[PDB]
Amino acid sequence: PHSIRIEGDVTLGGLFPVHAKGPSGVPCGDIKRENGIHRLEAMLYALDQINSDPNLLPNVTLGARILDTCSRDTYALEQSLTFVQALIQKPEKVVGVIGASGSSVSIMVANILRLFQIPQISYASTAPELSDDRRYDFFSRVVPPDSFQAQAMVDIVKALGWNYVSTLASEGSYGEKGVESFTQISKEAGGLCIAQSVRIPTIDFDRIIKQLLDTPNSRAVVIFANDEDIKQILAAAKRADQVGHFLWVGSDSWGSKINPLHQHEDIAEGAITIQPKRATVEGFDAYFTSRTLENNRRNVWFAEYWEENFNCKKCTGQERIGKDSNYEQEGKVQFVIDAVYAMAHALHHMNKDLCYRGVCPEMEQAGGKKLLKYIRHVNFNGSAGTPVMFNKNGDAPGRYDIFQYQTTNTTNPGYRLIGQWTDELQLNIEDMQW
Amino acid sequence: PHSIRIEGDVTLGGLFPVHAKGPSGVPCGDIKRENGIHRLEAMLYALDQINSDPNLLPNVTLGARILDTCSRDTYALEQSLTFVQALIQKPEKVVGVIGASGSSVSIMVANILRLFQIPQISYASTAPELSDDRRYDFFSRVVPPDSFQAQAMVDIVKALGWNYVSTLASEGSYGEKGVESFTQISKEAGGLCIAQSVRIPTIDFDRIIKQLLDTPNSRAVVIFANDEDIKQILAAAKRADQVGHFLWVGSDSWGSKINPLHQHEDIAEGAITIQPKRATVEGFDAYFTSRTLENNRRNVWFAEYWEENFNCKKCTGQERIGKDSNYEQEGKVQFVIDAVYAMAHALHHMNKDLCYRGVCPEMEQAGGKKLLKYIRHVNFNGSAGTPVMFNKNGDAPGRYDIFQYQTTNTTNPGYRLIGQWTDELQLNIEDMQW
Repeated sequence: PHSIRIEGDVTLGGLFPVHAKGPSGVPCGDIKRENGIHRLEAMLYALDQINSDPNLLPNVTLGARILDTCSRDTYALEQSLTFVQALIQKPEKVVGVIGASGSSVSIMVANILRLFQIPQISYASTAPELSDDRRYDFFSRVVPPDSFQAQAMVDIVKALGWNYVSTLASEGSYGEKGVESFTQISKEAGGLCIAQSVRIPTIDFDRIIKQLLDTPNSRAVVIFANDEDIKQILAAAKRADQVGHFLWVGSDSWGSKINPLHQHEDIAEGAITIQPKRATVEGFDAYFTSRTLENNRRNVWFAEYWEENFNCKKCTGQERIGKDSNYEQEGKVQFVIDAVYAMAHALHHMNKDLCYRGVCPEMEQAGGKKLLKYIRHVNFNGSAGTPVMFNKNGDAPGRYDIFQYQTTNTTNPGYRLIGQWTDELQLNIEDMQW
Repeated sequence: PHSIRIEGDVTLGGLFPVHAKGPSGVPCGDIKRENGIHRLEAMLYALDQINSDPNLLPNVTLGARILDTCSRDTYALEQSLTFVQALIQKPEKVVGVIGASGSSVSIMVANILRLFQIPQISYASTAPELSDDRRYDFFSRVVPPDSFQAQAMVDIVKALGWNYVSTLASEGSYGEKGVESFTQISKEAGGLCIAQSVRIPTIDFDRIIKQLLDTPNSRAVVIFANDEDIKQILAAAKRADQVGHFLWVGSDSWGSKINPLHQHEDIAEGAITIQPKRATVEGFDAYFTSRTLENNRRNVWFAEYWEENFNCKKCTGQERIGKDSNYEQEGKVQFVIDAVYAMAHALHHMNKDLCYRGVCPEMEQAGGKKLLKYIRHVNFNGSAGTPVMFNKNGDAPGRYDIFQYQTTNTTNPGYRLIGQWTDELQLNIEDMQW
């Protein structure tokens, strides 16, 4: 068994990073809970609701064929061939694919499905590259791209009277190409000269702050760093005794997260962050925690996950998920589910239009060319009361929540909502405090 | 059974247009002998010789997995998935693919194999589009592209003092894009103004000559027409009483063929044609004719072919291929075989370099990235004593034989060798006669 297979009149493809990118030679690494098991389980949860929804796809049951990305393009590409296993001879009629976490993977997959006119909806890929609806015409993303985020950041930088900014992107996909967007959006706009562009892959981190203070005029540092990388730049900057000198503008990797802010409260004070308009799905919380080994067979990775989540093998007991006093939930679950809904709403819209009782031959063609024309024109309330739609390029419109960290008053300890970015920039300057 | 499968240590992919492009809805049409069965049988013949060759791949047997293109891109694309059937679980280790007749198909296939780093060698696709070694980096062609042919035609047009030419391309792939090359090669060069560009899909043909005589200054007509289309333009022009007015410059579709020249001897007189340096494989002629229904089981389409070649079902008798007094051989067989050799020579070169006794794990990786680097650096005598190689773009260098039809003397009735096009233009003007 190399996958999860739920049977249904129509089947939805799944690609999740269940396993981390293993070392050189070894294809799959350790299991990754929050990013692979959680997001995975979210789809299963989402499909459950759809299949139980009497108002949506009332006579057409949805199936699942979730597969392991293993955080590798080549791996997910060969893994995607099963979403085409029907085209050669119970046969699976894959109708669309819940696109992968990780753009470099997502592109690799958005290449076979493009050829088989299979439409795809990612939940995590934000690389501005994927917005080329010509190179990737069947791809669409339920998260917005980093370009929107960058324009938002340029908008905030522009509105505070900063024409000398600095960038600091974590070496990798998310970091580099996102900071590039900013660069280009800065070039195209007014030209808020970028002093330095530091690319970070704690001795080295102290050199980063040393290289940044090299341009002491560069007040503001635009950050596109991984979760710990922010924490390790801050600690480096506090060590550099640089409290309230730097003007942090953080990407969505930062957001309203207090974890990179522990002990780093003084230096981080007044940092600006853009978190996508997100909310936590209330129903799904009671679900994931419910899952035992005896009941949750569905998840063909759950015994593997169980041995890791609790660190065990002896492991006899199912009530164990109560042990999470060190480990909490996972964000971006709202998106996964929504992508699954974006598919289910499109299919249901395709049904009342072409069908008969249910799943007619007139639609059956596995022509996602018409379904793509439906996924794109899909505009409904999502799993958290946040609208779900796409532009002509297939990226979801970027609606954000600009936050700023404050410490002064006991009426202000934490992230304050400085403004929003629907597409026009909303930013309050009396509510701001550095 | 949907294919031919010969087992071997290493297996070579095959895609042939066994069946014509059926009507709207119906995927496969009738069988096509010369273009589907012949070319198909050539590969089988070619692989036989390689597998029997003690000097080439001496301990590594080559297998075959030939498949029906059915003259359709979508069809051949889904047909190509078997060349990847190994990547999910006797398993077949496909190493390369003998690329399809028909560029629009060839591109569609050069899209999955590109993704699976499977190298491919076409035998018939000449669309100048495929020379983009970036968009098609694993594709290579044992025939030259039409661009070479076009530059040759411009070279001949340039050397005869013609700055006013006309074009006439058959509506389709081969016709249009080839005539476009000429247009561009004319634009880039000296600018031999094109009067009209007639695209032909015998009342209509007489209108073609009517539209062509509209620019009576346009002495020369550059033709990229299908085999009968030339015959139907000539008959149209003779009816138009236009003997020795037009100056035909014919593409490789014309060549040294007397079939479009029956009764049309007077109008066609002096026409210039470019035939690729080709010769007929002596061994293979005695092979194809040998094939009976009882012996030749190998060919999973041969019973279907047999019922068509002789028009029968009653059909009891194997000695029947003697009935060919109306139907002869098939050209371009030299190319197919050569492509198969181009693969076998590359594999053998890859073996002595990486291997052990035979088919080592150190090469086994099905990484055609290194094999592509071998196919490209392959330079040997082909199946007809005509060198086989590739440029950095993967197209075989264009070596041609410029012919001209003559009728005057009984020492000259037929196509005379006016010159050659290795890359520098060779053209004799005393040997020419209109």
